[PDB]
Amino acid sequence: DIFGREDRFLNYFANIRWFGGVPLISLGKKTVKQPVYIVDVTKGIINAIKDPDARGKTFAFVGPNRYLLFDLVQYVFAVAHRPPWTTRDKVERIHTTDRTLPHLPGLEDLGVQATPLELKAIEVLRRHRTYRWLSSEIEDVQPAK
Amino acid sequence: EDNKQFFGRHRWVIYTTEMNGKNTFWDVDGSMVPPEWHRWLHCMTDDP
Amino acid sequence: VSNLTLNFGPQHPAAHGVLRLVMELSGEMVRKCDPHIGLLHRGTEKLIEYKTYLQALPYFDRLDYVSMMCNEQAYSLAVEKLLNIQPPPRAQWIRVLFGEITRLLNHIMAVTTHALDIGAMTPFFWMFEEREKMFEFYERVSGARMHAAYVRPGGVHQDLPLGLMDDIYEFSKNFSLRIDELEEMLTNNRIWRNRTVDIGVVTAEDALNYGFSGVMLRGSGIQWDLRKTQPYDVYDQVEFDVPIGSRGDCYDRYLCRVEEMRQSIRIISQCLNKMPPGEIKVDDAKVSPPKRAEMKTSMESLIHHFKLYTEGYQVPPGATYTAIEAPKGEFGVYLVSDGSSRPYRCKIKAPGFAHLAGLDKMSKGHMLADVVAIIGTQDIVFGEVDR
Amino acid sequence: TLTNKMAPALRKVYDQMPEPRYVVSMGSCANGGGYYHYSYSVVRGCDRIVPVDIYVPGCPPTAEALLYGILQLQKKIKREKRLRIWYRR
Amino acid sequence: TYKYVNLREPSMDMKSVTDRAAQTLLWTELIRGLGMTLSYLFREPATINYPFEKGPLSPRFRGEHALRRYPSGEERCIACKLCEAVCPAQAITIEAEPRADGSRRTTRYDIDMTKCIYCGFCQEACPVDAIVEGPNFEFSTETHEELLYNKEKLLNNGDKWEAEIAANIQADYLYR
Amino acid sequence: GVRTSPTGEKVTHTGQVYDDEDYRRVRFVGRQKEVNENFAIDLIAEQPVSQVGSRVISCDGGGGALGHPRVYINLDKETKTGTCGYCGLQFRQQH
Amino acid sequence: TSVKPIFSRDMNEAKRRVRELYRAWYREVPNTVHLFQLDISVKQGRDKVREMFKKNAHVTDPRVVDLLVIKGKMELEETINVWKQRTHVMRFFHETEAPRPKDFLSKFYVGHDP
Amino acid sequence: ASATRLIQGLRNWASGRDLQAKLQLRYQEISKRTQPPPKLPVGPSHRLSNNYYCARDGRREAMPPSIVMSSSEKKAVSPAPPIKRWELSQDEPYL
Amino acid sequence: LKKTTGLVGLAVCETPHERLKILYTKILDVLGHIPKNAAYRKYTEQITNEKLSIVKAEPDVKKLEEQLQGGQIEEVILQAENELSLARKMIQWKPWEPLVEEPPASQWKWPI
Amino acid sequence: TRPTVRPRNDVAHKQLSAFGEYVAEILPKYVQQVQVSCFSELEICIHPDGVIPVLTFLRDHSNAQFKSLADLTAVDIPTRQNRFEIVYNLLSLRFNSRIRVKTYTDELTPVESSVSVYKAANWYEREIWDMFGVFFANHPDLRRILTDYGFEGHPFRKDFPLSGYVELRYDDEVKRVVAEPVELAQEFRKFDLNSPWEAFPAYRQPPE
Amino acid sequence: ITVDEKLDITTLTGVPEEHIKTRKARIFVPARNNMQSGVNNTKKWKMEFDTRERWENPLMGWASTADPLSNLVLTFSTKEDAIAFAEKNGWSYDVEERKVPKPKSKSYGANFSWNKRTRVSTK
Ligand SMILES: CCCCCCCCCCCCCCCCCC(=O)OC[C@H](COP(=O)(O)OCCN)OC(=O)CCCCCCCCCCCCCCCCC
Ligand code: SF4
Ligand code: SF4
Ligand code: SF4
Ligand SMILES: [Zn+2]
Repeated sequence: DIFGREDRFLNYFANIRWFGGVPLISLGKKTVKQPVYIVDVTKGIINAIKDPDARGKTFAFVGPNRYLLFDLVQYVFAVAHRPPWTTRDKVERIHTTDRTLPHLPGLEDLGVQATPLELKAIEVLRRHRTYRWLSSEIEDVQPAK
Repeated sequence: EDNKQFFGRHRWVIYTTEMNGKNTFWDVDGSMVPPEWHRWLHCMTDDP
Repeated sequence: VSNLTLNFGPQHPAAHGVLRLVMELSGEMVRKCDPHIGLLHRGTEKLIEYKTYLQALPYFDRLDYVSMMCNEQAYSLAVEKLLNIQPPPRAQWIRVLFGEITRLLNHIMAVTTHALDIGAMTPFFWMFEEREKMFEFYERVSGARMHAAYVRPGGVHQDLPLGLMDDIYEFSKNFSLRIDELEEMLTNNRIWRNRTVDIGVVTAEDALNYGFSGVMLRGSGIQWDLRKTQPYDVYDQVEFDVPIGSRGDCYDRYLCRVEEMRQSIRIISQCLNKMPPGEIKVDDAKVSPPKRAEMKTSMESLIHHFKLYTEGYQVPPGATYTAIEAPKGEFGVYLVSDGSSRPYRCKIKAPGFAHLAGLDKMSKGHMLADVVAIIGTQDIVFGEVDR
Repeated sequence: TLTNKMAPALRKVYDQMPEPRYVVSMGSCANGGGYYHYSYSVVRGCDRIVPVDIYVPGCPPTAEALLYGILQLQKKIKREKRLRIWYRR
Repeated sequence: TYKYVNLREPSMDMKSVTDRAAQTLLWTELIRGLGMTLSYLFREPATINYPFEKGPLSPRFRGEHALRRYPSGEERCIACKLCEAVCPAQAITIEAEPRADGSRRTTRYDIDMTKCIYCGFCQEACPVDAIVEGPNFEFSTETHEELLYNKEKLLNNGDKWEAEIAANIQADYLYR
Repeated sequence: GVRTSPTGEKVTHTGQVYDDEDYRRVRFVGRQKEVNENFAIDLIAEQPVSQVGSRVISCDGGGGALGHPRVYINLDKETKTGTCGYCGLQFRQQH
Repeated sequence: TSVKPIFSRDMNEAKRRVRELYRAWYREVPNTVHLFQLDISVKQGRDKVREMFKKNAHVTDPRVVDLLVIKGKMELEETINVWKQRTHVMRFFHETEAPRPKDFLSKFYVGHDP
Repeated sequence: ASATRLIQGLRNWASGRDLQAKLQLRYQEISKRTQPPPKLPVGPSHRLSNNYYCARDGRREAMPPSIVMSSSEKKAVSPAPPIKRWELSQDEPYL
Repeated sequence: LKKTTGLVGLAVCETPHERLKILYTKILDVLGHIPKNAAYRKYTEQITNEKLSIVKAEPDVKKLEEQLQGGQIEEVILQAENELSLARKMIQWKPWEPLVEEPPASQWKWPI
Repeated sequence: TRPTVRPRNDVAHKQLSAFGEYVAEILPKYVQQVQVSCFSELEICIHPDGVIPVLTFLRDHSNAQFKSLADLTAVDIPTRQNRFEIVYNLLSLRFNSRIRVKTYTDELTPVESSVSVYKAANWYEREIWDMFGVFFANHPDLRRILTDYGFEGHPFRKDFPLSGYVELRYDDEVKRVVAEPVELAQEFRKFDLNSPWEAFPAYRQPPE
Repeated sequence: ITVDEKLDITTLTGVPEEHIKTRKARIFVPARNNMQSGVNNTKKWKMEFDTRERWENPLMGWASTADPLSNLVLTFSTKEDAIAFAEKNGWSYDVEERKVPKPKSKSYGANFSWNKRTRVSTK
């Protein structure tokens, strides 16, 4: 799940808080997820494009540390506080759960640094009343990590 | 070309249609005038 | 604690150039104003060092764009003065003519835009129609609308097209009627007056220390002029008279600009009567290019053409400071010439760069709503101030 | 002429605007640097700040020319055909 | 000489101050003078319909940069580099390789209409009057690309109208 | 009717034609590649060879005050055509 | 060799004044990074501040030192106030400067005599 | 102007006398265009036998003299006599 | 008598004569307190005595302004004030002592 | 020499020579070189100390007034042991005359607060600081005029190239205007326009 | 004044970026363009910089660079001023020595001399 400024994922979670309060966590837990920030991805593509021996080799990207549970939802909802789509296509989409298979060149095998969620999450989120930096109490799920 | 009744709005044009077998009326703008009418329409010279 | 910090605004609908401003104030009253200038700064003086005299001249056109033929006259007079040349008489006369015409421009602009800023949507329209007639003159003269040079060192080139002075006469005929129409549009208006009466006065000696030169010194005591005292060309001869005012009140400065428009009509008239049919450029082939008929068919004319464009005429070394009367007040360029083609270091003097530095004291006694009029009243262009 | 010092403010003025919007670059300066294009403080073109639609050259562009630029902008507005591609056909 | 204004004696004597209480109080000057001099409305405004009408201009007006050629067109440009040499914006480019005939023309002759300030210097400097500022102002390109001119675009600009430019030059060459 | 590349590009009076490899050619996709359809050189051979019964002659190149500056060209050698350096239109001395 | 020193005769008072300046910055880093709503952690910003001091650490002449201090109190005098937008304060950081290879055969591998 | 009746009486009655040169400048007095073609004079020099460029050059002078350069009470003279004060103008003393 | 002077920020004092007398006598005292060689005391004392005598002659206001060659009388008074201030300021920092160090001696040649 | 040449007057020449000479007599401390341009503009050279005393004088003394400061500027000249000429250019209100005051400094040596005489010097001095970097002792304020806030390097001085070391642009990454090392689309073609032969014989210097 | 006598080499960090380390500066007296004969181009020391790469712009092909210092030139009266400004201004330099025409003896009569090998054919 790719994460950034205008993206469709975490922004969606920020906007799903509205009436009825039933985005997900119907059965709870069961969801492990590791969003990755965008510039890391696009730098992945540009190194892949200008670096030889990136051809004919399939691989994936990984959120370096976070690897969060649904505690994400209440986190990104906690920080930034509080103010046509689709069906189980979409909610089952976002409810899909896996990090899948370890052995595939992850990131550094393409030679680029990884970004933890926090700071960029602040950047994209903004909102709230903006007047107090405070702390925001990082989620730090890292279940079983 | 007016009778000379007044300046500045001396003379005026209708572009009509079909120029270059392209576009249509309602597209009127500059450059629809050919070069010599560009000269005599702008007060450059008083001789058509 | 109290006070505030407020800021500028990006444009009024007519805005010529943008400043920021920081005014530390009291309740609807400004105790301290600190204009931030340098917002639009294009770095001309560094460019001029890289381009020959004939090339750098449009810079002296467009550093102050509103008044233009005047700035032209400044730089040209500088190169002539330092270069030991005199332009032929007819060149001087034409230069005077368009000088005072340009002064009519910058004054009518300053007044009208000073109205539009304050209120009064219409006079801008009535008079800038006539201004459009003025540019209708320039387009015949120089072959372009506004920035076209039509001024060189060693005299102007490309004399008037046949039949121009008739049009000049015709405009100058009834311009008096129309400016008087403006004088009924204003001047006994309780609104405009009662808005600007005592706002932003100045003491004469104070203006001298702050270096104001222009309608400032005119309208406030301290009778002075460069036109009268240091005549820089045949502009000496023609008769006219400068206004003054005793209230130093910023209303006097207005009326002085007006009366300078009227006197400008006198000077234009007498100029149309006195025009000698001598010639355009000087006759020295190495200062100014030959006309094409001599260029072709004659060798030395060709050479001086070719080199005078490629390399350009060489100016002997010296340091000069020339000053003229430009509609914003005293304008001048300080030329520094290595013996060479190019110049070296030339710093223009912007009257707005002085007058603007005075808002600190001038605006000290009136709240911001009239700080508007305080800025707008002294003729200023933030394109000229920065440089 | 768009100086380095003004540029950010310019993009802010662009940046609080009705979403449908268009930029008309007037004058030789803003349209790619004009009579300066050099030294430092001046930005070269207004593309480097905001995207642009109608470039009208001239120094200054004659009011007629500027007006012709606005009209041509209108004739860019004609062919927008913006909605029927929201119909996706 | 000094002729100064606003230095006057306002009369506090009677028959002046009558009209001063009338003046402050009844707005006669304001009303009569202003409202009437706007009621000056009826004069036919000055406005021109630009598509269908065009303002005045002059034979020396400066448009866009058409190259010219002789009768039996020779590419009147000799390549002599002057127009590039006096360009105050420096925006021109000339590279000249002697062609098949042995005469010299330009390979790449370019202009940035962006950079171009529309001096007129390149119109004065050309010994043969190869390049002349056009009469036509025809512009408003949709891309910063399109304002850069090849030798080719300048030629085709010259072919699009000449007898135009021939009329202007033939008119004003006595002045230059 | 200019000589046309195997790609379809129209070469110019100074042949600029891009090579099939060059990526820059893509800039002409959907938009015309503009070239003057009338070459210069082709109009030089168009002109007749002027002849003068004098030894040394002038070319204004189209009349006074409009044209190239005067130059007197030497026709002495008749085994070649003496050419103006500006116009390019030949001269000979008749026999 | 004569001179007209500015605010300090010897490098002693120089070191004094630069200590003062660094105190000021270390005061006002949080207030600014919170003030223009930057995304940087106060720790990071402070680290860049002390870095920018360390870059010039090799200077000797206290005229030069004092002049640099004038530069510092000048720029800090602009950041303490709002006169400088989010842009420039970020412009100290280089995000959009592409990383420049400093290792030889990478430089040789590309730059052809930088 | 255009034919105007009773409205031009309104305008004559508001702002005073008018109709000389309607503000719009649209009535004749346009000079035609260059009935004669221009022919221009040429000033001093441009003549054989009078002159050598040395006399009329006018450049190549002015090495600035230096005074007091380190290398009878007199009058305490000023730069010049002061400005004789201006006088009023007999046309309008005031306005 | 007269009326508000043309200059905007300058007062009108009905007693020009002995005012000038006072001021000039002051300039004689203080200006005479300088060591007497330096040209400043010489010339300034000269012109001061002269113009003083001009005050000693014509009683009337206007013709005094005329023959005095200064500006309007108020301007003259002010300039005498500034004269005094410059005088005592000139007693400080001793302008007449010999040159401070000469320039680099290669500096002032312009053409390079 | 009658046509085409500016007629020169010896009246103003002799007068201004007399006046400059006078200034030299009365101020032996600070005065170095007093010269008259052959087009008649008096120009005085002053050691970089007495700027305050010399200008306090030239504003007063009643045999000279110079109530108005015309313009304050400087010229950056390498090759000299002192890079810069601070040029004070004054306007005499009473006498119809202008004279120039030249002073010098290197980069480090300040010039001290000309404000206390002429208020008009207020911004000219700041503009000099920003665009050159001549420091001014105890100026009431020092800020940036004509350049960007974060900008650096004092542009007008010849050490600083025509273009800058930075540019501005915008990119959707950071949502802010950024800076990158200057990159020109066109090289800024350079010209050598200086021809040999010494067009002017007078100003020549002795070869060594 | 308390002049505060101080001795150290003058260096400047108040000036531009890291170009100072990499680029070497050149000092010379430009030799006369041979295709003309005259010396006024000479007589003044100059400072120019090591040049850098330039490429053909894909849209047009004007030369282009990041070499802000490419086009500078600084005229000096004497070499001591060149090394002075180089030292002071902080970047390394390299000096070239000035050269002059060697004094010669031309005697017109030597064209026509009797036994001497020098004789002018055609004159
Ligand atoms: C015999 C028995 C007894 C009879 C007794 C009868 C006595 C009658 C005596 C006169 C009666 C009153 C006449 C009207 C008075 C109205 C108020 C007034 O006088 O306002 C004037 C006032 C002056 O302004 P200012 O000088 O700044 O203030 C002085 C403060 N020290 O303010 C102004 O001048 C400024 C106001 C400007 C307003 C904006 C411009 C308006 C323009 C249009 C106005 C006309 C509209 C006419 C109506 C339209 C149709 C309804
Ligand atoms: S008129 Fe010319 S110089 Fe002025 S802003 Fe427009 S393009 Fe630039
Ligand atoms: S008009 Fe344009 S091309 Fe011609 S010299 Fe000026 S800037 Fe250059
Ligand atoms: S000046 Fe004329 S002939 Fe010479 S290179 Fe330019 S366009 Fe060609
Ligand atoms: Zn020919």
